[PDB]
Amino acid sequence: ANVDEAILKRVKGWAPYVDAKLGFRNHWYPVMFSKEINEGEPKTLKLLGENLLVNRIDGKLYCLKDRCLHRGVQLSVKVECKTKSTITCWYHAWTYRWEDGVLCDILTNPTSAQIGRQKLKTYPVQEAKGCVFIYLGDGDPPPLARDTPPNFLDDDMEILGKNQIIKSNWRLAVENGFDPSHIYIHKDSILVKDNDLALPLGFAPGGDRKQQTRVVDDDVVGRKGVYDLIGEHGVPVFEGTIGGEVVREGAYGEKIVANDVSIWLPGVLKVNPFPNPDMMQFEWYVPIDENTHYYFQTLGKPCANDEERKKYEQEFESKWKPMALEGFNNDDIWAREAMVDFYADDKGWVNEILFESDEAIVAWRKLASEHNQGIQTQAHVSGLEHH
Amino acid sequence: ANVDEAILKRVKGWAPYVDAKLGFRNHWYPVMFSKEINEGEPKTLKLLGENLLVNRIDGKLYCLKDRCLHRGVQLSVKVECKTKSTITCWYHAWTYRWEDGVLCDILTNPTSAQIGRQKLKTYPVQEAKGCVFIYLGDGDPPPLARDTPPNFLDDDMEILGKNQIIKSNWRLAVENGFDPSHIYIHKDSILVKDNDLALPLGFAPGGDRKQQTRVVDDDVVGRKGVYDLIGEHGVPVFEGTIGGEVVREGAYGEKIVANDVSIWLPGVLKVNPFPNPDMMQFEWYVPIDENTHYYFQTLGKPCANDEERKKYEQEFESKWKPMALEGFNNDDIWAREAMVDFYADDKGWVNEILFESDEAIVAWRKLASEHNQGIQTQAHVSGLEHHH
Amino acid sequence: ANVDEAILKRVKGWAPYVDAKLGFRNHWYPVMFSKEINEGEPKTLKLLGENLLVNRIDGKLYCLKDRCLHRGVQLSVKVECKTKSTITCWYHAWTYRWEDGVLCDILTNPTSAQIGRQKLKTYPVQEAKGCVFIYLGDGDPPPLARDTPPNFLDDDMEILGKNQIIKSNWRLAVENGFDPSHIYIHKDSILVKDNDLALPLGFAPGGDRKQQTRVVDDDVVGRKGVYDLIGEHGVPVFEGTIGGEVVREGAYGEKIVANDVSIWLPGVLKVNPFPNPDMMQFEWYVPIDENTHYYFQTLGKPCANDEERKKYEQEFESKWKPMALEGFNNDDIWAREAMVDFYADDKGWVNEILFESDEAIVAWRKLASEHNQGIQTQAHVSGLEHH
Amino acid sequence: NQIWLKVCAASDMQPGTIRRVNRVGAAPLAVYRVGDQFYATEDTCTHGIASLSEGTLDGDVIECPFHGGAFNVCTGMPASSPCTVPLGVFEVEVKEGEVYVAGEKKLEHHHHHH
Amino acid sequence: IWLKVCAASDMQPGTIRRVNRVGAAPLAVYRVGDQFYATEDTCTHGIASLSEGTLDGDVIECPFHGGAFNVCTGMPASSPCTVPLGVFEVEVKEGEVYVAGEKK
Amino acid sequence: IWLKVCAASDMQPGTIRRVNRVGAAPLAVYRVGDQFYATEDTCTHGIASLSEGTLDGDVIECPFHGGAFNVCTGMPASSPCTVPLGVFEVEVKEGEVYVAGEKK
Ligand SMILES: c1ccc2c(c1)[nH]c1ccccc12
Ligand SMILES: c1ccc2c(c1)[nH]c1ccccc12
Ligand code: FES
Ligand code: FES
Ligand code: FES
Ligand code: FES
Ligand code: FES
Ligand code: FES
Ligand SMILES: [Fe+2]
Ligand SMILES: [Fe+2]
Ligand SMILES: [Fe+2]
Repeated sequence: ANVDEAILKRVKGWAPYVDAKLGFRNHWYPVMFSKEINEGEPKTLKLLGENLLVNRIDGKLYCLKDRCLHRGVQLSVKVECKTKSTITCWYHAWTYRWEDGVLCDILTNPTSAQIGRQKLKTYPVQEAKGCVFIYLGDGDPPPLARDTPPNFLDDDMEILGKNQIIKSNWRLAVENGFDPSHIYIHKDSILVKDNDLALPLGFAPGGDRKQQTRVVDDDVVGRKGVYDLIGEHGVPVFEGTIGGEVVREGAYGEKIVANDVSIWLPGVLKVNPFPNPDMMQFEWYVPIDENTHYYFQTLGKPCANDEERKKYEQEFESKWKPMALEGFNNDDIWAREAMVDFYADDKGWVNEILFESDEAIVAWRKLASEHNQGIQTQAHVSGLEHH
Repeated sequence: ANVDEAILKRVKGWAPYVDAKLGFRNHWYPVMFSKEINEGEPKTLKLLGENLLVNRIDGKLYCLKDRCLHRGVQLSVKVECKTKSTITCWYHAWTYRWEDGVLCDILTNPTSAQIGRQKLKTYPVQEAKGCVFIYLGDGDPPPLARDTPPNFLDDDMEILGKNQIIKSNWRLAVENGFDPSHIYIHKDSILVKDNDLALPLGFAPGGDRKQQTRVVDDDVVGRKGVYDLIGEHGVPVFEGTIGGEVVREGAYGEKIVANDVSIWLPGVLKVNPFPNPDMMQFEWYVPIDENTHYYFQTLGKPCANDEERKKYEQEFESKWKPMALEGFNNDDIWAREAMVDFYADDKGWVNEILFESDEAIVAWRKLASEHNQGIQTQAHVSGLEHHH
Repeated sequence: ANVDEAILKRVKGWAPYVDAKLGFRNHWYPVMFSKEINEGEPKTLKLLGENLLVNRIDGKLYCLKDRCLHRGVQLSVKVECKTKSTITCWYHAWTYRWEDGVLCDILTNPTSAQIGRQKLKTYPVQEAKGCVFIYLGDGDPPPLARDTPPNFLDDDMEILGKNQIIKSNWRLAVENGFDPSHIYIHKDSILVKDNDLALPLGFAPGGDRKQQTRVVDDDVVGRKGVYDLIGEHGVPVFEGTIGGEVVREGAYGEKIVANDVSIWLPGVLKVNPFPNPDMMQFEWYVPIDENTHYYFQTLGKPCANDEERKKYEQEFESKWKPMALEGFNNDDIWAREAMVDFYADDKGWVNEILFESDEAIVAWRKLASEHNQGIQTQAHVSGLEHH
Repeated sequence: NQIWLKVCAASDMQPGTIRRVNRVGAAPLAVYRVGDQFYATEDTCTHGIASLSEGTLDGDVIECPFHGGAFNVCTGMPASSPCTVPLGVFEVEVKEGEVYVAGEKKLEHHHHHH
Repeated sequence: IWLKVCAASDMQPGTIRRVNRVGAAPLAVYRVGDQFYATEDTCTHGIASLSEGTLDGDVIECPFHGGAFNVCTGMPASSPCTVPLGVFEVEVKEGEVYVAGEKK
Repeated sequence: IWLKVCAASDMQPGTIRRVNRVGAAPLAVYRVGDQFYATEDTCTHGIASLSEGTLDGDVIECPFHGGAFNVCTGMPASSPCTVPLGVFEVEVKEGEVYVAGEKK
C-alpha cells in the first residue's frame, strides 16, 4: 500500500483509488505528440515514477527504461547510440537493443557472462492521432481503444492539442475535471464572452442517486467510465443568490456546450461538445510522480479533407488554443494546485465534506477502484521485491 | 504527541513544554496591529499551524479558518465577498457568514442539504491597544488580561510596536528573551552607548534556587508567569575575565534599565524599564508553525493626552524603533536562529548542558508545562481524529 | 543503524559497508591544505557529519567541535577568541581552551560550578606534505601512515593538490575510482591525446577470481587495502564492437600509466604512475555528510632539491592540474553524481547487477567491512545515546 | 404527511440490521434494530452524502461506509471522527408487532432538563 | 572528616535525602533497601538536583534529561551523562548515618 | 559426460559443495535430505558464488544481495533474481555423487 492502512480501512467504497497515489499500472498513457520525437533523437520522460527513454528508428517508436542494469545510472546523462538499433551506457558500455532491451554487447568486456543473459525493461509504444501513447505495464498490451474515450480514434476526427507538467497529483486533476459544480470557477473566462457561450454557475440535482450518472462497464471496446448526467433531471443555476438576493449570474450566450461529460480509466475526460458546438475535448491527467502529472489536452473536430484540416489548424492556433485550452482551462490548473495541501497527507480523503453534485465523483472513485488494471507502487519503481 | 515518546519520557520536569512544538491552544495571541487590517479587506495569516482569514466589517474584526469545508482549499486563493457579511469559496461557491461561520448558501446548488447544516471554524478576535489578538481555542474565551503581562492594558499606557516573522521555533525565542545571561550578546548594541545604558555582561547568582525567581500563579486576573530575580542576590558582572585577566567590561552608563524581567503564558516577555527608564517593553513570540514565529514587539510609555501620544510616536519612529527594537533586538534574532539545529531533531532538549542562570528558564518550563491551557497538535491542524 | 535492517540482512558480504553511509570513525582524513589556514584565523568545516573548528596557534593546529556545550550553537557564528589560547562562545561567553577543549571560564558567571567540569570535544590534527589531516575518532590516534597509501609520506615525495566539495556519498566516489571498467568514461579526455597516453576501453578478464585482486590485510603500519590486478592476466580491450562491428577504439598512445591501482581504508586511491610515467596520484573521498564528500586530489613526484620542486610546482600549475586533475577527473565527478539516485533509497545495494571487473569493488567492500575502525552514526553527530 | 410511518413487521428485522425508509418529498430515514429495541435517524450521514443504511452497525453505533465516521443510533450523537454534526433522531414504536417511525424528528423541546 | 547525616530510620527505603554543606557543594544520600550511599547532589550534566530524581536499584535517574548514575561507583549509567559523579563512602554505626568528608 | 563430485557420505543434509571445472564455469552441488541437485555456481544476478550462500530446504540464498533460487528447478525464489539458473544432471552410484558435464 502507498497509504497508511488506518486510512484505507476507513474508506470502504474506494480504498484502491485512495491507494493509487502513483497511478494505475497496465494502462496506455499519452506522454507527448508525435512531432516532438524525431528519428534517432532519444527523448526522456518520467511516467508513473519511472524514468523512460523514447527513440524513433525507421519511423517506429521504441521505449526503454532509462536506468542501466549495472549501476543504475540514467543512460540519458550522456546518450551514446553507436549503431542504429542500440544504445550504449556511457559508464561501462553495457549495450542494449531498442527492440527487445536485450543486453547484446559490453564494450568494456566482450567476454562477460552477462551478455545475452540480461534484459532492460521495455514498454510498448503506439502513435495515434499524432499522440504518443506508452503502455506502462507488463505483458502484451490490450488495444489502445480500451484506454481512450469514445470517438477519439475516429477516422475523420482531427486531433490537435497541448501538453504540460502540472504540480498536483493526477487524481486531483481528474476530479476537478469531472466535477459538475466546479464550472463556477469558469464564470469569468474569456471563452464565455468571446465565444458567446451559455454557461450556468451550477446545478440543482434532480431524481435519484442512480440517475445522477451512467456507469459504463458494458462497453464492447472494454472501456470503463462514468457519464455525468446531473443536467438531465436537475435545474441549471443561472442566478446565484445569498440570503435570497441575486449576487451573480451565469452566461446567457447562444452556444450550447458541455451537455455530455464522461471520465474514463486510466484517467481521461471527454467533454462534448466543447469549446464549440461542433467540437469535442479530450484531456488526460497522466501520473508522472506522486506530486505531478501531464495535463495532456486535445481538441477534436471532424475534417473530410486537408483544406478543412488546415482551416481547423488555423483557428486552433488563433482561437481555440489561446481562448479555450489556455483561456478557459488555466483556472483549472491553480484550482488543482489549491487542493494539494488538504490531500497531501492523505487525510483529505477522510475529512472532505462532499455535497450532492459529488455523486458523480463518487461513482468514478468506485469505478476506478473496481476496474483499474493494477496499482503502481514505489517497488515497481525501484525494483520489485519478494521473498 | 508531537515528540518522540522516548524523549518525552526522559524529561520528567517539563515534558508538556517539550511536546508543545506547535504552541499552546486556548490562549490569546497578537498577530498584527489594528492599522494593518482595513474595512472589507481580508488578511491571511497562519497561527499555531492553522491558516486563518481575518476581516473587518463595519469596524469589527472577524476570524474564519482559511480552509473550505468542501475540498479543503484556502478561500484566500481567490477571495470572493459578494455580500458584506459573507465570503464565497471561489471553487464551488459554498458561502459562509463571517459572524458565525455557518454555511448559509451554496451558489452552485441552492437546494443542497448541506446548507445551514455545516459550520466553518471561527475564532474570537479582539483589538486592544492597537493590537489584534486572536483567541486560538475552543469555547467561550477568558478575559484578554489573563494572557497579557501586567500593565500592558493600563488606561494611560500608549503602545507602539513592530512585528515580523522569524525562522525559529517559538520556545527558542521565549528562552532567549527570558535568559539572564544572554545579555552578553548585547554588549556592543548601539543602544547601549547611544542611550547611555548601564549594562553588565552577566550575573553571579546569590542565595538559594527558590530565591532566583518568583513564580506567579496567584494573580487575580489569572495570569501565570515567572519573574527573574537573579540580580536580587546576585553580583552583576561588569568585568569579564579569562584566567583572571580582564578581557571585556560591561557598560557604565547612567540609565538603569531592566530592573525586572518576567515571562508569561502563552509566551510574552516584559522588561521593565526598557529601553529607557520611563518605558516598558512587552514582546510576544507567537507560534506560526513548528519552525517559525511572530516576533511581536511593543514598547509602552504612559501618555496623558494626544499631545504626548503624538510626541511619543515621533520619538518611536526616529529613535526607539531603529535604536532599540532593531538596534538592540536584532542580535536576538540570529541568536534564536543559531539554536535551531541543536533543537530541530528534538535532541537538544536532552543534550543541553545548563548552568546557574538557567534556573529562571527551568522555572518557566515547569510553569508552562503545568498551567498551559492545551497542547496544539497536528490533528488540530488537519482535523481531530477519534475512533469509537 | 543507518540503513533499513531488512536491507542489511540481505547483504551478507558487506553489511557494515552499506551501513557506513556517514563514513568510518577512528581514521585520519585530509580536509584542507596547510596554506589555507593561518595563525589565529579559525576555519570551519564539516567532517563525518560533525561541525568542526580548526585554528593555528604558534604554528600548531588544534581542532574543536564547532558546537557549544551550553545551548548547542556553532561558536563560529560569531568567533570570539579573546586570548591566544581560548575561544569564547558569543552567546553566554562559555570559554574553552583550544588545547584540550576544557571549559576554563564563563564571563557571564565567573562563579559557575560548571567551570573546569565540562569539556568540548577535540580531535587530533596533523600536517603532512602540506595537507591537514584530522583524526575523526576517540582515544589515542594511530600513526598517520596507517591511513595513507604507500609512499605518500616518503621524504622526497613532493605533494601538490586540489580540494573541493562533490555532491555524492563518499562510497560512490571510492567505487568509481577503483572501478577497472570505468576507464571507458575517460576515452575522450584531453589528457589522453595531449599527453599521448595508451588507454584501453576496458579489459577481458583472465585467470581466476582470486587472481583479480591482491588484498593487503596488514602492512608495516597496519594499512588495509586492495590492488586491482585485472591487467595481470587480462586482455586490454582497444576496439569496442557491437554485433561484431567496430564502433569505437581505445587510445594507442606511447605512455603507459596506471601500472598499479590500489584503494586503501579509510578511502584513498593510489594510481601509479599517473598522469605521467614519473608521477603518481593519491586521492581521498572524504565523507562530509551522507550526500557529499571532499574530493581531495594530490599529485606526487620525487624531488631532491629546491630547484626540482620549483620546476614541479610550475609544471603542476600549468599542465597537470588543468589537464589531469580537471581535464581527466572532471568526468569522474559527474559519473559519481549519476549513481546518487539508484543508491539514495539504499535499494541500489540490493538491485545492482554486477559483472566481472566488479570483483575489484567487491574485494574493497569486504575489506572495508572487515577492517574499518568504526561506523559513524547520527548519534555520534547529535550525541551518543544509551539508556 | 403522517405522524407515524409504517415501516415493516418487527419480525422482518433481525437484531443488528438496518433498514432504509424512503419518504415522498423528504430525506430518507434509517431504522436500526439493536437487540429487541428499534431506533431511527436520518439516513444521510451528516458528514457528506453517504447512506448510513449501507454502513455497519456495531451495537448501538452505526459506522458510515464513506469515511468511517460513526454515530450512536439512540442519541444521534457523533461517535467517531470525521463526523461532528448530530443526526436527527426519530421516535420508533411497535404497534401490533408492526414497526412505526415518526415523521418529524425529536427536539430538545418539552423533555428532561440538562 | 565524617559528618553525621541522620538516623537510618529517618529515611524510608528507596528514598533520597539532600545534604547541604556550608561553603561546599551539596551531597545526596540514597537508601537502597537497607544500604546507604552518597554522591555529589548536582548532576554532572547540568544544574539538576539528583535528590529530586528517581532511584531504581542502585541507579539514580536525573529529573532533568533522564541521564543516570550508579550511586555506588558514580559512573554514568545513562546518556547524556558522561562525567563520573563524585562518590562518598557512607558509614552506619548504631543506627546512625555518616558520610565521609572527602570523595573516595 | 559425468564428473566425480564426492561420496554422498561426505555431505551433510542441507549443505553445499562447489565443483570447480577446468576451463569452465563452476557448479554447485546441493544435498537436500537424501537427494542431490546441481546448478551453475554463479548467481545469475551478478558474480556471487552460490556455494557460499545458505540452503533452506530446496532454496539457495545468494550471499551478495539475498536473491534466491530453487535448486531443483533453478527458478528464482526471491528478488532481485529474475534469470533462471542452469540446472545440471546429478547421479548417485555406488555411494558416489556424479554431475553431468552439460546442463539439461
Ligand atoms: C462541465 C462543463 C465543462 C467542462 C467540464 C465539466 N469539464 C471540463 C474540462 C475541460 C473543458 C471543459 C469542461
Ligand atoms: C535580561 C535583561 C534585559 C533583557 C532581557 C533579560 N530580555 C530582554 C529582551 C528585550 C530587551 C531587554 C531584555
Ligand atoms: S552503469 Fe551502465 S554500463 Fe555500468
Ligand atoms: S472547495 Fe470550497 S466550495 Fe468546493
Ligand atoms: S550557547 Fe554558548 S555560552 Fe550559551
Ligand atoms: S460521509 Fe459519512 S463519514 Fe464522511
Ligand atoms: S542535568 Fe542531569 S541528565 Fe541533564
Ligand atoms: S549477485 Fe546473487 S542476488 Fe545479486
Ligand atoms: Fe474546469
Ligand atoms: Fe536579547
Ligand atoms: Fe576515473
